[PDB]
Amino acid sequence: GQKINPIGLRVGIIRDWEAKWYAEKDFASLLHEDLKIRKFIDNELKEASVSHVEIERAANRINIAIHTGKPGMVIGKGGSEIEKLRNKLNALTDKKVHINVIEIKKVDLDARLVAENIARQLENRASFRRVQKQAITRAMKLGAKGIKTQVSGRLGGADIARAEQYSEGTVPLHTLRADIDYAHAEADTTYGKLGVKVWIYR
Amino acid sequence: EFEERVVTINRVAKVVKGGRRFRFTALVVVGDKNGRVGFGTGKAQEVPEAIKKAVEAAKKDLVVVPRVEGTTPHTITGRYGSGSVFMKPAAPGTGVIAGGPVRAVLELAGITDILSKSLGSNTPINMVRATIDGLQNLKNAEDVAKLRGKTVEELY
Amino acid sequence: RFRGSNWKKSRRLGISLSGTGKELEKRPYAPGQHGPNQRKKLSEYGLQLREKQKLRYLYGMTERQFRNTFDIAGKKFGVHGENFMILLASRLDAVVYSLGLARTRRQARQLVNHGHILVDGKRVDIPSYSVKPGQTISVREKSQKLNIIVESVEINNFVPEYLNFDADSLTGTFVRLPERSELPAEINEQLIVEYYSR
RNA sequence: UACCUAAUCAGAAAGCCACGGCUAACUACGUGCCAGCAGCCGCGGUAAUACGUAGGUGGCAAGCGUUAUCCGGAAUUAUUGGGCGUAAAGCGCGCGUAGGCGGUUUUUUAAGUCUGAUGUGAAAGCCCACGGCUCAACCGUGGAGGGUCAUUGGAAACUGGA
Repeated sequence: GQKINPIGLRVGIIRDWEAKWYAEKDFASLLHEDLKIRKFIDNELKEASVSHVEIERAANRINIAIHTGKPGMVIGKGGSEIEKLRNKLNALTDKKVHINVIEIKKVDLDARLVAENIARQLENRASFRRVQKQAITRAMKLGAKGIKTQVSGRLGGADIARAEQYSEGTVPLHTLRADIDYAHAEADTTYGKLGVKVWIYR
Repeated sequence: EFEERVVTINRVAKVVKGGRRFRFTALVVVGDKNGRVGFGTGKAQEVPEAIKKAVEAAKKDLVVVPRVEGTTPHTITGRYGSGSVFMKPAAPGTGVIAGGPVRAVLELAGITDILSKSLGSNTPINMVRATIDGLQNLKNAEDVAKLRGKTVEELY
Repeated sequence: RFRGSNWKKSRRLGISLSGTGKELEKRPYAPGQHGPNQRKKLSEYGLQLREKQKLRYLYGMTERQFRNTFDIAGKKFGVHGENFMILLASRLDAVVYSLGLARTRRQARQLVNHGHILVDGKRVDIPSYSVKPGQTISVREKSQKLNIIVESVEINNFVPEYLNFDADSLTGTFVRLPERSELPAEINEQLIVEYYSR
């Protein structure tokens, strides 16, 4: 059961890439600055509702746009953190080309917002199935499918590793255009290093 | 409208090719909220769709249980399988308690004057089959009067 | 007479009728061992034995000591089914549960000395008193005004039938005929009217 | 020197058992096929709260585990409570009256079903009540009162035998 859902070759007609820039010599350098600016925005995002990235630095228009779901206090009360982001990006290198924001329609479509309401109780080793049976029905009301509760070992609070087969729905992967979210994310809260086999789909 | 008693949902740890198939056999009493017993077992992945599955496929296994004047017409038994039962009469204006076997047999017969009896074992698959064996073997007032074929007040 | 906790009467039995709130701070689920599991269904003979155990914690006299109680609720002519609730209210706990001395039955059995006892003449320090048409279950001359006898004199306004109680008196001498349906109805009647017979 | 409300000194309902249970019942240590536990279960070759100590818990009642003796258990020489085959059941014995028992119409003189001498109708008997001993043994009612002691002499077209 290594169902990884090869989306890499599945996307490319609707789901391109987050970073876009015309390069080949500045590619590695541009990619080096991409992760360099991602080491400060990830600590400022505080696990925000970010679906994709709008880093379109092609045609001399470099801008590290961050979705961050709905504009809350992340940008500051009236863009008060946008002026403080200048030095933030100025401390890294010398970019700071006015990063923009994007209003994400249907915020509960990624596997981050669904893991912040049904997988947020797993941090205190609590409900990991009762609350994991929910949200998929809410995702069905939105128009999509949702996530599928799954595990390979350490089932909730137990010293004995146990698997599962609670797949509420299937996942289409026989097509070469199928669009799948597949937003993987784990947290090490004094539990140990382990991998899960959770399956998601648009 | 219908007193459906869903006792439990027996699960099974299938050890077939698949990692661990989950088959919930939702158990629910198919009572008509009057005096019939009713018993049906499902085998669907959805308990709600499985509980009604046995209620729409097994709803003719009930038996009409009449009442004299608020007391069991006859103290019947139950010799079907291991688990057995017994019909104990009580006053019309009384009640029931907890501690023993199944509770969805005399509770369906809204009379509050019958004591549900079933020793046998804990297995709830051969203990409810003996309850319908005695319910169908119950002796009524006229039912026994026809057996002799004389008068109702000539066989007591 | 049980010499134990008086809080397991509403856990092992299904008819306590001794206190208003008891499952408010407790756990009203099933039994003790499998308290977090499901409940069961009282058996034919079990329901008649559960009521006996339920009345075992309620009535002061236990197995063999309540001979008269069971003997008056069986051979005695009349509604045999409701004979366990009719010929069983002739105890000394009824007077304390009708005048306003003790809210419980165990405390009412110990209220035959601290509270009103002198029933218009010869008294009795037992759990049952011979209160008939002519007996006035009152207090003594030295124990005229007690603390447990005049405790809830104004706290217990509503009184029961066939009972009398006033201020600085608490002497019961009303009707001698009581009601056979003026008690809690949770146990079976014919079941105990047949099982007892055996 | 009963029940006893009285002097009102302070004279103590503890207990042993199952505890994963069956069957209302447990936590830590110590054990680790050594020993224990040990009706039913079984638990002991390592994580036996089943073991032994401590804190305990369910039960019941001045105590508790034990030994031999009826019946709940359940019909189990079946009687309500047995087949005439796998169950609990094919005498291979083909030829013969054990009086156990197998249509004979009509037909009989009364084997018979429900009436009749009744006085008697008593009883460590269930007496319809009947006396109190608080927890114990405090006993009169022969007609009532059944536990009487009117059930044909009798109405024949009829087990096996015409």
